[PDB]
Amino acid sequence: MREVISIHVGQGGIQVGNACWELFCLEHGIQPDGQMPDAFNTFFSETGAGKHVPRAVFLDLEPTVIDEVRTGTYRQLFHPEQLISGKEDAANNFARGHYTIGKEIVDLCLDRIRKLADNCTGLQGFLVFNSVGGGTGSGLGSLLLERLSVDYGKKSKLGFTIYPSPQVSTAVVEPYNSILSTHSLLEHTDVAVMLDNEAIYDICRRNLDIERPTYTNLNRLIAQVISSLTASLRFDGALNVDITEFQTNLVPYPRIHFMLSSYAPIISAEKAYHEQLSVAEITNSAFEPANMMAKCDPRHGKYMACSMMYRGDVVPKDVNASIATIKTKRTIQFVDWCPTGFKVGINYQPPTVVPGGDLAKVMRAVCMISNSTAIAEVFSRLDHKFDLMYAKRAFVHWYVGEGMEEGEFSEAREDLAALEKDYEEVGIET
Amino acid sequence: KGILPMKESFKYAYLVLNDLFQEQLQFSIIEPKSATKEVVKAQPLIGIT
Ligand SMILES: Nc1nc2c(ncn2[C@@H]2O[C@H](COP(=O)(O)OP(=O)(O)OP(=O)(O)O)[C@@H](O)[C@H]2O)c(=O)[nH]1
Ligand SMILES: [Mg+2]
Repeated sequence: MREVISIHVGQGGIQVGNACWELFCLEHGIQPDGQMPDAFNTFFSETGAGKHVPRAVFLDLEPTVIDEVRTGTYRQLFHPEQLISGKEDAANNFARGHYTIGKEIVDLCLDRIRKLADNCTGLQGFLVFNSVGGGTGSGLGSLLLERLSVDYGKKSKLGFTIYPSPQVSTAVVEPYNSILSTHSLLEHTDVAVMLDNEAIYDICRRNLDIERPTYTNLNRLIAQVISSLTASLRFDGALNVDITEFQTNLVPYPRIHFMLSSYAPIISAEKAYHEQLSVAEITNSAFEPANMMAKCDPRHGKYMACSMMYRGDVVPKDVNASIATIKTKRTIQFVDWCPTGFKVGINYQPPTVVPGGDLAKVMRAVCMISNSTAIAEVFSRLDHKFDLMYAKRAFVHWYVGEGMEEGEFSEAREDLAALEKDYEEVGIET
Repeated sequence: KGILPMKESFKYAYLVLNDLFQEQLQFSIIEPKSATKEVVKAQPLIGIT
């Protein structure tokens, strides 16, 4: 009687949704056709006899990815008319997907959301995935969040956004729409998790020893993180954690809800079994700055609160004996007004392996969600990138001619300045 | 600055000697002193946004 609905918008969102939906189907024993040859109820729904239907909706204005989905092996799984598709792409223009073509599509998506919500009885909250540096992704994510915040109100929404890397970039105009989308979801999303690609590339290179990774390898790690986060809702555990038990433990103030994640262990089968993978060493590896899932240095800032999930055969006393060691270290310092900052969850189900993938099978794993003061650097560098081109009003004509006003750029800049001032104000000791 | 405790007669003799060296040898026997002038320049208030 506990449910959650995941929203996938944009090319990156759909490509990570595919990645998480192989993993969930594999973890619950459901074949790609949707047929089994009481834990499924969190992500799926029973049709009365036979197949299961995911509680997910796919959105995009550009039809190529959806058409690829509707012809692959998973054509029989998803309901045919929840893969909403458009005709014309926003083409990396934020104003397009927020004012011009997204408005005519958003009504169908909201109707689908209502039709899925009326089925659930214990709706925990929503999940949303969107790559920020694109037109349709950021614009439609902003519009959907704004509609949901007023249609439903206090229901919790979680956002797994992928911000651009510090120096590596695929587009040339992504700072503009990244800043605008951050403006939009700052006052509209309860949790936002950092996911830039460069850090995960470094993780793959160093640990998985892959020298030529593709997007699928990144999306599989993201899917594993999602599964670790939501395992506690569908498996028995000695110390459970619910989604609604987050803003009471990781969010000191309503404005501050951007945090960065990490995962451990990450190791290949060729050298995994030569070492014992004790809980102490994995919880040490999880706190290593080089294993952050976002390219930010935690040594440059304080910690505010750490929520970290275990799964497997871990014993609570071993967890406490390792939290003490971390509190001992002099290179990791917490904020003054937080004496204890750890929330611990323990689950029994070990992580599942996907055949043909990178990760091996292990009995212990740890996933941490940590809120730290050091996150302000990404905001500062994105702001610096934005200012350089906004000084000469470059690329603005592509946005003014799509219905957006001239002054809309300035207030996003002011909100980022306010956020950066707030992060500095919080981190000073009393 | 008038800090050199020199008789005026020697001050004139030294200036005449300096002018002679500057005309004949293109060199000054007087050491150049720095004069700092405060100048007020306009800068745009480029908003550091
Ligand atoms: N992690 C990850 N990021 C991706 C992936 N695909 C695209 N991105 C990121 O998404 C950004 C651009 O947005 P996209 O998702 O590609 O395109 P979009 O969101 O659909 O927006 P449009 O261009 O209007 O179609 C790029 O800067 C990429 O970094 C992916 O498969 N995995
Ligand atoms: Mg696209």
